[PDB]
Amino acid sequence: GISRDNWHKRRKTGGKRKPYHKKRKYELGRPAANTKIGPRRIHTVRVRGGNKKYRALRLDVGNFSWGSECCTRKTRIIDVVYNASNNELVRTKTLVKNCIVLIDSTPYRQWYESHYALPLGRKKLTPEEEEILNKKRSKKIQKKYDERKKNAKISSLLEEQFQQGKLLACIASRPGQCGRADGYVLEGKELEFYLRKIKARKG
Amino acid sequence: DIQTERAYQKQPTIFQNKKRVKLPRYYKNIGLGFKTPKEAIEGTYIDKKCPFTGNVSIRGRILSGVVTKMKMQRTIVIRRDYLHYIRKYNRFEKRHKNMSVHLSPCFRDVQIGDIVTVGECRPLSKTVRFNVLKVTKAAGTKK
Amino acid sequence: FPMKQGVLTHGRVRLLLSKGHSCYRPRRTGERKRKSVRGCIVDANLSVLNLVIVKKGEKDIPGLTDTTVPRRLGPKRASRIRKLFNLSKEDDVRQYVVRKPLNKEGKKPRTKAPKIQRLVTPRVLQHKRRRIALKKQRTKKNKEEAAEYAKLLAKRMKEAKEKRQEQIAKRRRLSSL
Amino acid sequence: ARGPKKHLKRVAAPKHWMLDKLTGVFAPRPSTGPHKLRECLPLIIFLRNRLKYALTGDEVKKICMQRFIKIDGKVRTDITYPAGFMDVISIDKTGENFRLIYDTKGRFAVHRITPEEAKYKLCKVRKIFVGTKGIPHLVTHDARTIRYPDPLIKVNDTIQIDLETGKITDFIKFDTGNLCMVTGGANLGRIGVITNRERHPGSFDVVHVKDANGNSFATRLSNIFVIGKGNKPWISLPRGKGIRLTIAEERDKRLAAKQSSG
RNA sequence: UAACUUCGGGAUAAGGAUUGGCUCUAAGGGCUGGCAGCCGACUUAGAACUGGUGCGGACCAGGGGAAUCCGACUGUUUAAU
RNA sequence: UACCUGGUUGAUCCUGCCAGUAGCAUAUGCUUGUCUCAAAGAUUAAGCCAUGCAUGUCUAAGUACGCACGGCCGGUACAGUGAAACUGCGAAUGGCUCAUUAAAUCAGUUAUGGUUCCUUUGGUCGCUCGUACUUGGAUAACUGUGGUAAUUCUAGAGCUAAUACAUGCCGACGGGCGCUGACCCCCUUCGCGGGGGGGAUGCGUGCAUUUAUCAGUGGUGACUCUAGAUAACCUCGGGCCGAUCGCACGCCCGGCGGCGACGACCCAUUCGAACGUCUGCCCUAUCAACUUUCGAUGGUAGUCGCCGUGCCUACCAUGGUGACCACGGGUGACGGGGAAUCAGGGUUCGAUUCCGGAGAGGGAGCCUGAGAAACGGCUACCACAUCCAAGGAAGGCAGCAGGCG
Ligand SMILES: [Mg+2]
Ligand SMILES: [Mg+2]
Ligand SMILES: [Mg+2]
Ligand SMILES: [Mg+2]
Ligand SMILES: [Mg+2]
Ligand SMILES: [Mg+2]
Ligand SMILES: [Mg+2]
Ligand SMILES: [Mg+2]
Ligand SMILES: [Mg+2]
Ligand SMILES: [Mg+2]
Ligand SMILES: [Mg+2]
Ligand SMILES: [Mg+2]
Ligand SMILES: [Mg+2]
Ligand SMILES: [Mg+2]
Ligand SMILES: [Mg+2]
Ligand SMILES: [Mg+2]
Ligand SMILES: [Mg+2]
Ligand SMILES: [Mg+2]
Ligand SMILES: [Mg+2]
Ligand SMILES: [Mg+2]
Ligand SMILES: [Mg+2]
Repeated sequence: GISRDNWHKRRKTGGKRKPYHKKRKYELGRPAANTKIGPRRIHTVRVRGGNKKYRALRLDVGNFSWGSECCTRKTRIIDVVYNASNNELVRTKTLVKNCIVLIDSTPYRQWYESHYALPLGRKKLTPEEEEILNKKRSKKIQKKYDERKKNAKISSLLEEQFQQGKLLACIASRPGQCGRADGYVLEGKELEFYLRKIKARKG
Repeated sequence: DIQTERAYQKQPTIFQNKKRVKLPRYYKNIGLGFKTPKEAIEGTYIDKKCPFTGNVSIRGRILSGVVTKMKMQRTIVIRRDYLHYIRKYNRFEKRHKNMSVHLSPCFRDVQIGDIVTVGECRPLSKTVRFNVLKVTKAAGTKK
Repeated sequence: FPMKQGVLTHGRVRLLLSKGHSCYRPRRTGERKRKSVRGCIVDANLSVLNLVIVKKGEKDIPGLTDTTVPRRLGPKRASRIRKLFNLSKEDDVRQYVVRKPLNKEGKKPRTKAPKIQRLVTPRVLQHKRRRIALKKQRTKKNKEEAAEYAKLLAKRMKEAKEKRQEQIAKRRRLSSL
Repeated sequence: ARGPKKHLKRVAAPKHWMLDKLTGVFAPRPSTGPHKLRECLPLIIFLRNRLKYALTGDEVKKICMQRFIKIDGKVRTDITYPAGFMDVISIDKTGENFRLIYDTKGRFAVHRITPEEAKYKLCKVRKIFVGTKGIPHLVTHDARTIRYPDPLIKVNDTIQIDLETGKITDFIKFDTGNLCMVTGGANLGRIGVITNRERHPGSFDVVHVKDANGNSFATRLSNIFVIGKGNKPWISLPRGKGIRLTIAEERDKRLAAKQSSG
């Protein structure tokens, strides 16, 4: 069927190479996974050596890491906004390695609230939220959260994404072979690089 | 300047997003008594296939050649010259092989006709299996 | 050509059957073979119709319901014997196992009983004890070697300590002199 | 081909087995084990061709399947089990012990040893390796894995293992001066004291070594197997003491022994 | 894309494929103060979907090839055979 | 043993070839007492095949309620042989042939710090903090009813097993270690404040997988190596943590016991395999330019693959090879270790028993499996060909013999 072989194409000089053996089993390819966004569906493929690979066909959740604070939470994927390889792969919503996607802010917003005790985003304050931000707190731990206030300032670019309700992430795992949609949250210079690319693309 | 491609360009190891109130860069010595060029350390380029800054390891044979063409981008072609002995006539016979070599952009001043030292590596592309490890200017050609 | 469920057509068709399919018995492992099969719906072009009675009528039929044939074999797994006779967890099943009668010409009448399987026996408990016993030995061995290495490692780390102190002290001596 | 091979022609067998030509077409292919195919010695060859306890392939099968043969302290019922350097063959019923040691030529010589010498063996380490929880490991030349070794054991050292417990008793550090035995190459079977260690980064290091007669010979480091401090072996050496006598004086002692024997 | 050739031709040689609708994508420029803002005009290429395979849907719009005879060719000629 | 002789002329000395001369294969003719070795349908047809055989397999140790044999001691299941069938493994080795194949194969040399690896050997296998004195329902073998002209074709009914297929806990297990932390206590301070302790509850708490961050046990010439810490994840087409078997048979006050068999995740090992590095091949110029939006040479990001890589996709750049013979063609071309002839050089041969490649009439596509693009496995199409009730079924000798050509 599909072959990943070097004997079927031209030599360095440009001369045609005539094969000496037919297609081999170990020189095989398989159809692309083309992982979409939707309810979870993985098929397993038995591969060489008897091992397993996981074809993620539809995949909706995946855990992403906030590097600046080392907070890795499981998050739901919203949309695919940018892909460096092909503009056709963002018109369709397919997840491949190193494609810029949208993930919701809620798991990270909860962590920041319970770890710094500041409101981020949040342009009424519901009873569960107001109490964690104003709970009866002894002094011995008050200074603990007070010295944690010094580095509680996050990047400006991340702030308006938090009040919008969704972040920009980059997938690092290979979902068509691992079966996962893992990645990290964009920030810093890498964030402004992909923001102007998304902006100028719209025009 | 550096970000001239569609995807963000960065070294995979350096985490550039530490919270603060110059980018540190990854580099290594490749061994075998080869000195890492200075502009690979204070430079700002990136390269997957640079021996001193990418994830390629030097193994196998260490060869040498003379530069012939520099028209491809971050890869050149050198020419190896040697003699081939033929037993019937007891004479030699000049033969040549020219080969594709990945030139890292740290070796920034390279012209046609100088001697470069190339070390075998992982197959980088269809016809490239070697990186440049050092460059020696030809006779004269200093001015 | 046999009829098989699911074809849902009128005549004969060729299908690529495999292991687990009806009307095919593979020879090698993973072998598949095309065979002709007849459709699921019944028509006039066939020889036999296999019919099974799922509910009896009001009057006895001669060839079927008059004669009665028993099950040839009795239960063999320990749990199924309990289910047949509705036994508890404590009374033994070796007493209640159904025993086959053997009677043929020229031989002495005897009776035969199947070996019962999945039965709790003094043998299996001894095996269970042995499995746990090796767990004792394996965890004991790990602690001893860790502790034995730990103090030996200190001694080898100790000699490296003074070896560093003795060279700097003489280098203090060399700098002093 | 389409899978792993399972036969071995006689004329393609290793030369030191000393197999002949006209007995058969096939040679006993060593079973997979701790020693490489070309540097091992199958149990079939040792009992039928060397000791001559048997005559045919079936006779030795009866010998080893009565659990008479114990290799390195364990009973082996494989007629083609590969036994290699320094392995201790122990046939308890006849009261006899062996240790596979190269003689002055390229061959494994039969070497009867005392029962006290048969309780241990020496082995070269190949790897130093840290386990899952900081647990040190080392790998010997015959594929033994043993945990928590002495931290002073390095990659080219040799250790003395007690075959009953498989634990280290003492070790010899690889350094100049120590006695050596060459396990491979053109010089294998020779014995001498290590003289120099010349290292090539990337290539194979060479070891210069001279025997008791002052002859000097080199070899690659992968063929060096230290067998003692200074010039005292930790094992009993075979006849010839690992001194290779050239062809000139080999006949000189061959006939002079003959005219001494008559 | 051939024979042949006065090397200019033969030539639209001969012989094949595609062509709708809809929704998109990319490239191609000005003015003002390697950037930013404000303006645009038509084209080309590619992709997905989709119709009873239907698309230069009417109109417009070269049948072709192999040879022989004569006149080189363009041009002119018996208004009414 | 570094070798010559006849033949152009009326005669001579040359050039020069023709013919003699000696081996070595292939065939053929005539002849043929003994004995030891010994090649043998390669050359033309990798043309076509009747018939028979060439791959099966049980130990004390997976599943015996086939009186098929068989002991008596019964009734506490199974004495013990044991056909059959389920299960496991093997069938990817060997054997045959040389059609394809000209930097391809192959050879010597090196790399995998860029990967898979059944089996063997050695390690790991209460590290995990959460009906077990043993859980479930099917199915062969068997009994019985059948179909077809026909096959190693199978249907419906009745039973019954597992080391087949599934489900699944107790113990170690009593706690530690990280986060929270209600609270409490102590010291200093007028006091806020500052410092030091103990601390309920609750969450996590093994290895393997995937991602991100931090620090820098052991090793390398050189790691983005091995190990460590943190935050999470962990596929229902779920990953391991034993619901298996045999010999003996004892010790305590029902509980403990030895030696094995089998099976399992991972790491090493072995046998390898697969991609690469460098150098090396016959004739031909009446083959001088070749390759490229139908990948040609590179870049970036990915997809696929066991991994590296235009392997493939998208966007880019215009590259790459050649008179030092590229590209194209031919080969009566499988390569090599080798064979014949030989002064010193060489010339010719290598289908042929050892190593490596390829292929099973020609192509193509797959299943199972650690390993196959397998053909004494399957599915198509082409050619050829077999039985037939005319509805259908079956096929692959370049295996051993044997037959036609
Ligand atoms: Mg010569
Ligand atoms: Mg073979
Ligand atoms: Mg014409
Ligand atoms: Mg004419
Ligand atoms: Mg005219
Ligand atoms: Mg007119
Ligand atoms: Mg004349
Ligand atoms: Mg005459
Ligand atoms: Mg002649
Ligand atoms: Mg006679
Ligand atoms: Mg006779
Ligand atoms: Mg031929
Ligand atoms: Mg033939
Ligand atoms: Mg040909
Ligand atoms: Mg050929
Ligand atoms: Mg050959
Ligand atoms: Mg094949
Ligand atoms: Mg044939
Ligand atoms: Mg095939
Ligand atoms: Mg056959
Ligand atoms: Mg075969």
